[PDB]
Amino acid sequence: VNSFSGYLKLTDNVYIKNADIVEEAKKVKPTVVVNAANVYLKHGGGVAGALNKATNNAMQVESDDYIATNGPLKVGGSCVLSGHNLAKHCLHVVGPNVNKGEDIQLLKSAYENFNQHEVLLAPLLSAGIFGADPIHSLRVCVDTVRTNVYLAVFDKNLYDKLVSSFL
Ligand SMILES: OCC1(Nc2ncnc3[nH]ccc23)CCCC1
Repeated sequence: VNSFSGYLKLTDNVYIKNADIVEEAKKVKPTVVVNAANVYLKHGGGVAGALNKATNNAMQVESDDYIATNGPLKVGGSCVLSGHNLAKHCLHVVGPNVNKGEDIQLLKSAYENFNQHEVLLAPLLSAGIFGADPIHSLRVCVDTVRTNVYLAVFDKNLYDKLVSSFL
Protein backbone atom coordinates (compact mmCIF):
# COMPACT_ATOMS: atom_id res chain seq x y z
CA VAL A 1 0.00 0.00 0.00
CA ASN A 2 1.19 3.52 -0.90
CA SER A 3 -0.19 7.05 -0.72
CA PHE A 4 -1.02 7.68 -4.40
CA SER A 5 -4.68 8.66 -4.76
CA GLY A 6 -7.22 8.97 -7.56
CA TYR A 7 -5.30 6.99 -10.18
CA LEU A 8 -6.94 4.79 -12.78
CA LYS A 9 -5.34 1.34 -12.90
CA LEU A 10 -4.20 0.41 -16.41
CA THR A 11 -2.30 -2.82 -15.74
CA ASP A 12 -0.87 -4.82 -12.86
CA ASN A 13 1.78 -2.13 -12.31
CA VAL A 14 0.86 1.04 -14.27
CA TYR A 15 -1.52 3.73 -12.98
CA ILE A 16 -2.55 7.00 -14.67
CA LYS A 17 -4.06 10.31 -13.57
CA ASN A 18 -4.76 13.78 -14.94
CA ALA A 19 -2.45 15.77 -12.69
CA ASP A 20 0.30 18.36 -12.51
CA ILE A 21 3.37 16.28 -11.61
CA VAL A 22 4.71 19.19 -9.54
CA GLU A 23 1.57 19.33 -7.41
CA GLU A 24 1.45 15.53 -7.17
CA ALA A 25 5.07 15.42 -5.99
CA LYS A 26 4.48 18.12 -3.37
CA LYS A 27 1.54 16.12 -1.98
CA VAL A 28 2.90 12.56 -2.07
CA LYS A 29 6.62 13.24 -1.56
CA PRO A 30 7.38 9.99 -3.40
CA THR A 31 10.64 8.12 -3.11
CA VAL A 32 11.31 8.82 -6.81
CA VAL A 33 9.98 11.49 -9.14
CA VAL A 34 11.02 11.15 -12.80
CA ASN A 35 12.15 14.24 -14.70
CA ALA A 36 11.81 14.49 -18.48
CA ALA A 37 15.43 15.56 -18.84
CA ASN A 38 17.70 16.41 -21.74
CA VAL A 39 21.31 15.22 -21.98
CA TYR A 40 22.62 18.55 -20.61
CA LEU A 41 20.22 18.60 -17.65
CA LYS A 42 19.15 22.07 -18.76
CA HIS A 43 15.71 22.28 -17.15
CA GLY A 44 14.14 25.00 -19.25
CA GLY A 45 10.60 23.97 -20.12
CA GLY A 46 8.03 21.26 -20.02
CA VAL A 47 8.12 18.97 -17.01
CA ALA A 48 11.79 19.76 -16.34
CA GLY A 49 11.28 23.52 -16.25
CA ALA A 50 8.28 23.09 -13.94
CA LEU A 51 10.06 20.71 -11.53
CA ASN A 52 13.12 22.94 -11.40
CA LYS A 53 11.03 26.06 -10.73
CA ALA A 54 9.35 24.27 -7.83
CA THR A 55 12.83 23.64 -6.31
CA ASN A 56 13.68 27.36 -6.51
CA ASN A 57 16.41 26.45 -9.09
CA ALA A 58 18.20 24.08 -6.67
CA MET A 59 17.67 21.24 -9.16
CA GLN A 60 19.49 23.25 -11.85
CA VAL A 61 22.40 24.14 -9.51
CA GLU A 62 22.86 20.47 -8.58
CA SER A 63 22.52 19.44 -12.23
CA ASP A 64 25.18 21.90 -13.41
CA ASP A 65 27.65 20.43 -10.92
CA TYR A 66 26.73 16.91 -12.10
CA ILE A 67 27.41 17.81 -15.75
CA ALA A 68 30.65 19.63 -14.92
CA THR A 69 31.90 16.43 -13.27
CA ASN A 70 30.43 13.71 -15.51
CA GLY A 71 29.57 15.24 -18.88
CA PRO A 72 26.24 14.83 -20.65
CA LEU A 73 23.91 11.88 -20.33
CA LYS A 74 23.09 9.59 -23.26
CA VAL A 75 19.74 9.76 -25.01
CA GLY A 76 17.96 6.82 -23.41
CA GLY A 77 20.02 7.19 -20.24
CA SER A 78 19.44 8.52 -16.75
CA CYS A 79 21.00 9.65 -13.50
CA VAL A 80 19.75 9.74 -9.91
CA LEU A 81 20.00 13.12 -8.17
CA SER A 82 18.27 14.74 -5.21
CA GLY A 83 14.51 15.17 -5.19
CA HIS A 84 14.91 18.43 -3.22
CA ASN A 85 11.56 19.50 -1.71
CA LEU A 86 9.56 17.30 -4.11
CA ALA A 87 10.72 13.71 -3.50
CA LYS A 88 13.56 11.77 -1.92
CA HIS A 89 15.22 11.29 -5.32
CA CYS A 90 14.79 12.60 -8.84
CA LEU A 91 15.48 10.14 -11.66
CA HIS A 92 16.43 12.33 -14.63
CA VAL A 93 15.58 10.27 -17.73
CA VAL A 94 16.35 11.35 -21.30
CA GLY A 95 13.77 10.24 -23.82
CA PRO A 96 14.39 10.98 -27.50
CA ASN A 97 13.34 14.48 -28.59
CA VAL A 98 11.59 14.12 -31.95
CA ASN A 99 11.91 17.86 -32.51
CA LYS A 100 15.70 17.18 -32.58
CA GLY A 101 15.54 14.17 -34.95
CA GLU A 102 16.39 11.60 -32.26
CA ASP A 103 15.54 7.93 -32.76
CA ILE A 104 12.17 7.00 -31.24
CA GLN A 105 13.43 3.43 -30.72
CA LEU A 106 15.45 4.88 -27.81
CA LEU A 107 12.15 5.43 -25.96
CA LYS A 108 12.15 1.81 -24.79
CA SER A 109 15.72 2.22 -23.51
CA ALA A 110 14.63 5.35 -21.63
CA TYR A 111 11.75 3.54 -19.92
CA GLU A 112 14.06 0.66 -18.93
CA ASN A 113 15.66 3.02 -16.40
CA PHE A 114 12.38 2.90 -14.43
CA ASN A 115 12.95 -0.79 -13.67
CA GLN A 116 15.77 0.10 -11.25
CA HIS A 117 13.18 1.62 -8.86
CA GLU A 118 10.33 -0.20 -7.13
CA VAL A 119 7.86 2.73 -7.29
CA LEU A 120 7.96 5.97 -9.31
CA LEU A 121 5.91 9.08 -10.06
CA ALA A 122 6.54 9.93 -13.70
CA PRO A 123 5.46 11.75 -16.87
CA LEU A 124 5.10 10.14 -20.26
CA LEU A 125 8.59 10.16 -21.73
CA SER A 126 9.16 11.97 -25.04
CA ALA A 127 5.61 13.45 -24.88
CA GLY A 128 4.75 17.14 -24.73
CA ILE A 129 7.53 19.35 -26.08
CA PHE A 130 9.69 16.30 -26.88
CA GLY A 131 7.35 15.77 -29.84
CA ALA A 132 6.47 12.06 -29.69
CA ASP A 133 2.96 10.60 -29.83
CA PRO A 134 1.80 10.24 -26.19
CA ILE A 135 -0.35 7.21 -27.07
CA HIS A 136 2.80 5.48 -28.31
CA SER A 137 4.75 6.56 -25.22
CA LEU A 138 2.07 5.03 -22.99
CA ARG A 139 2.22 1.77 -24.95
CA VAL A 140 6.02 1.59 -24.62
CA CYS A 141 5.72 2.34 -20.90
CA VAL A 142 3.23 -0.48 -20.33
CA ASP A 143 5.29 -2.92 -22.41
CA THR A 144 8.66 -2.01 -20.80
CA VAL A 145 8.25 -0.96 -17.16
CA ARG A 146 7.74 -3.81 -14.70
CA THR A 147 7.98 -1.79 -11.48
CA ASN A 148 5.07 0.28 -10.12
CA VAL A 149 4.66 3.49 -12.10
CA TYR A 150 2.20 6.31 -11.37
CA LEU A 151 1.85 8.44 -14.51
CA ALA A 152 0.82 12.09 -14.24
CA VAL A 153 -0.67 13.53 -17.46
CA PHE A 154 -0.94 17.33 -17.22
CA ASP A 155 -3.38 17.89 -20.10
CA LYS A 156 -6.91 16.77 -19.19
CA ASN A 157 -7.92 16.50 -22.84
CA LEU A 158 -4.91 14.28 -23.54
CA TYR A 159 -5.60 12.22 -20.41
CA ASP A 160 -9.13 11.41 -21.59
CA LYS A 161 -7.80 10.43 -25.01
CA LEU A 162 -5.13 8.18 -23.48
CA VAL A 163 -7.67 6.33 -21.35
CA SER A 164 -10.29 5.96 -24.07
CA SER A 165 -7.72 4.64 -26.57
CA PHE A 166 -5.85 2.34 -24.17
CA LEU A 167 -5.74 -1.28 -25.27
O1 LIG B 1 3.19 13.88 -18.72
C1 LIG B 1 3.72 14.38 -19.92
C2 LIG B 1 3.27 15.89 -20.23
N1 LIG B 1 3.89 16.83 -19.24
C3 LIG B 1 3.57 17.04 -17.89
N2 LIG B 1 2.96 16.02 -17.19
C4 LIG B 1 2.65 16.21 -15.87
N3 LIG B 1 2.88 17.30 -15.14
C5 LIG B 1 3.49 18.29 -15.82
N4 LIG B 1 3.82 19.49 -15.23
C6 LIG B 1 4.43 20.30 -16.18
C7 LIG B 1 4.48 19.59 -17.38
C8 LIG B 1 3.88 18.27 -17.19
C9 LIG B 1 3.68 16.31 -21.66
C10 LIG B 1 2.44 16.70 -22.49
C11 LIG B 1 1.23 16.61 -21.57
C12 LIG B 1 1.70 15.99 -20.23
